Amino acid sequence: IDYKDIATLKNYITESGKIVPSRITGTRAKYQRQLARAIKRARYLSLLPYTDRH
Amino acid sequence: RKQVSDGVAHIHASFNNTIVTITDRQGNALGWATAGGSGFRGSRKSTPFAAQVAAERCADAVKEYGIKNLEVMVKGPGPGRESTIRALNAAGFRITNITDVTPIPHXGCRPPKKRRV
Amino acid sequence: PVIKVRENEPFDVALRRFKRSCEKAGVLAEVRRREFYEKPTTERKRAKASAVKRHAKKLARENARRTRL
Amino acid sequence: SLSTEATAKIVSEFGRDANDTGSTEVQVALLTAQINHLQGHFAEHKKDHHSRRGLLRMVSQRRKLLDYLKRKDVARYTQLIERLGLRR
RNA sequence: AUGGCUGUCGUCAGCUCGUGUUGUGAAAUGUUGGGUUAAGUCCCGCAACGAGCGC
RNA sequence: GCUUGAGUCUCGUAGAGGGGGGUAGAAUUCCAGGUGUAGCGGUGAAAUGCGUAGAGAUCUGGAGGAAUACCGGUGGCGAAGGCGGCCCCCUGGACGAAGACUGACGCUCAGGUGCGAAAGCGUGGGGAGCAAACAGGAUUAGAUACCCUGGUAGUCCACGCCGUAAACGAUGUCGACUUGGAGGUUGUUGGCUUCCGGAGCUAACGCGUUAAGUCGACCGCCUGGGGAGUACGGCCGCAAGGUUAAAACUCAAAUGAAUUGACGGGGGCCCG
Ligand SMILES: CN[C@H]1C[C@@H](N)[C@H](O)[C@@H](O[C@@H]2O[C@H](CO)[C@H](O)[C@@H]3O[C@]4(O[C@H]23)O[C@H]([C@@H](N)CO)[C@H](O)[C@H](O)[C@H]4O)[C@@H]1O
Ligand SMILES: CN[C@H]1C[C@@H](N)[C@H](O)[C@@H](O[C@@H]2O[C@H](CO)[C@H](O)[C@@H]3O[C@]4(O[C@H]23)O[C@H]([C@@H](N)CO)[C@H](O)[C@H](O)[C@H]4O)[C@@H]1O
Ligand SMILES: [K+]
Ligand SMILES: [K+]
Ligand SMILES: [K+]
Ligand SMILES: [K+]
Ligand SMILES: [K+]
Ligand SMILES: [K+]
Ligand SMILES: [K+]
Ligand SMILES: [K+]
Ligand SMILES: [Mg+2]
Ligand SMILES: [Mg+2]
Ligand SMILES: [Mg+2]
Ligand SMILES: [Mg+2]
Ligand SMILES: [Mg+2]
Ligand SMILES: [Mg+2]
Ligand SMILES: [Mg+2]
Ligand SMILES: [Mg+2]
Ligand SMILES: [Mg+2]
Ligand SMILES: [Mg+2]
Ligand SMILES: [Mg+2]
Ligand SMILES: [Mg+2]
Ligand SMILES: [Mg+2]
Ligand SMILES: [Mg+2]
Ligand SMILES: [Mg+2]
Ligand SMILES: [Mg+2]
Ligand SMILES: [Mg+2]
Ligand SMILES: [Mg+2]
Repeated sequence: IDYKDIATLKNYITESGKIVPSRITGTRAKYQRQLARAIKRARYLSLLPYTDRH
Repeated sequence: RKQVSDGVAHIHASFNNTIVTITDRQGNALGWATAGGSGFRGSRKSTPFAAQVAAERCADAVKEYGIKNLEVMVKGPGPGRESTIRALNAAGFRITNITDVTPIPHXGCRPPKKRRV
Repeated sequence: PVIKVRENEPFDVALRRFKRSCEKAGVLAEVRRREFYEKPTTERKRAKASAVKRHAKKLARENARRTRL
Repeated sequence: SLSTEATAKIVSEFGRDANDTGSTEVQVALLTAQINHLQGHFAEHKKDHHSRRGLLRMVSQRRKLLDYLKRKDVARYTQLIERLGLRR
């Protein structure tokens, strides 16, 4: 998925910043796990927010 | 005295009680009111209507200042969530902003045990 | 939930929009679940209960189509 | 686990060929190499019980292959335990 | 010990049986179900089909 | 001897598998203030408690511990116990593909050995939150409880000990065989997994190719309810206790599943 690919990863987070379920987006299980890792790495590097507050 | 044109209504809406504090944008309190100290105790205190009055009284606390427009910060699961905001809108404030700032641990600390009744 | 009220936006719209965004983020659900400690045994028990009923909804719902009353 | 090159050295030395990966010599030699390598790991990581179960399987497998080779070919057995420096 | 007579649940909508079928069996089904009625009232569906006492 | 069981090698795959070291964000608490003023907190209702010595609320900064929202799934991994933020280091197993290789090297396993939730124990640390004990407030005929306000062991870490749980699928391990249907997950037709169901089996409930069916190998265990998993002895343990394990005596039952009622401070739907 690439943690650096911010435009992609923003398709898979809500307005609050929370990771969107696979049930909602129709993502395959294998890619949901890879997506989850990418977002969490991006959140660490401060390329994405954890929360809409901060 | 110092006419603040823009402030923030902080609504602490717990299950038991509602606290409205108006601040400036930097978060220094101007005036507050609560459901508990507005002639409502117990069953009455934890209503939308008791939070309704607390909103009204907090407006008429901060009238020394001329707050044109209130940003609003809502915190907690109580029945003074919405009734406070409507009441402030019908005290002649321009609500520019509504925000939920209810704190959510990202796990955090172990909560108290479940009540058996 | 962090509404920014728009230019010439009416109040009820913004308020109902705050209501919808609050129900969306699942805030009041999360405050309620985090109010008291649920043991892992209890959590797994209710998670299995939700799984069982959901699947068991279908087996009865999808035997309702081809059944006359 | 034992690397491609480390593996391939042992297969060459104890085998009849580099394709003779199957022989009891090669199997026992490869087990001995990993058992000895892991003694470094379990010195540092004493509470790595899950990995240690894997080591004890290697030890057990080596014992079984040596007992087979003893009763099959006692000559080859003696050479093997001498080369690898094993008691039995 | 009883007959007869009477109260009560309550004029509440119940209570049963034959035959068939299901179950090793106690039993079940019918009498449940969808609608409807003051009503086990009626229609419709239905391994039940009929019947009696009630209504 | 042989290659079909079992294993080795080669390439790839998924994974909260394990051990070690870092680190991130959210939140709670505390401390320091800035603003501010009479309440806060709590319950069925209260009260104890906190608060004009300025609480609660709100803003800023700091400290510290513990746990990782969302992702998240009858999803995955592990022998079982169990394992969930992110990053690195060390490390175990599983699965698949297509060959090559060894040549029955196998299965099971009394005794033995190892691992083994939570609580508990020892020594040294740590201590936010939670909380046995304890204290106070209520409730009550009483209330050594449930409820409330607090709160110490403990929960966390290192090392050692303990060795037990409804440690459960209440279902030993290995292998073979025997109609189907709908899914999940993971490879290139295989592996793992969820639900339903056929024959068959079952006292019934149910189980049903992941068998509780049809067979074979080996182990463990049972022999009425109590007495009793107790006593005594042995072994183990720092202790708590664990483990092995009787007898007298006593009763004609105890028990499983299912059936019809009745009943529920169970649910639904109705009437007077
Ligand atoms: C996977 N890496 C782990 C490696 C261990 N050596 C750590 O002790 C562990 O860390 C601990 O995790 C637990 C959760 O299982 C708590 O979270 C502890 O609190 C922590 O981590 C502590 O303490 C740390 C400090 N001790 C500094 O390292 C940091 O403050 C962390 O942010 C904080 O979560 C790490 O996670
Ligand atoms: C005879 N050697 C094999 C023995 C098997 N028991 C291993 O599982 C296998 O290991 C695997 O190898 C493949 C290639 O054929 C990949 O490399 C896998 O990725 C690995 O090995 C995995 O996964 C490991 C993890 N399973 C943890 O040990 C570690 O991450 C290793 O660094 C990593 O190479 C070895 O190769
Ligand atoms: K039966
Ligand atoms: K009959
Ligand atoms: K951590
Ligand atoms: K591996
Ligand atoms: K043996
Ligand atoms: K404490
Ligand atoms: K056995
Ligand atoms: K007896
Ligand atoms: Mg409470
Ligand atoms: Mg018959
Ligand atoms: Mg009847
Ligand atoms: Mg009639
Ligand atoms: Mg009928
Ligand atoms: Mg690993
Ligand atoms: Mg413990
Ligand atoms: Mg201790
Ligand atoms: Mg407490
Ligand atoms: Mg308490
Ligand atoms: Mg450690
Ligand atoms: Mg036991
Ligand atoms: Mg368990
Ligand atoms: Mg279980
Ligand atoms: Mg058992
Ligand atoms: Mg079945
Ligand atoms: Mg004993
Ligand atoms: Mg003893």
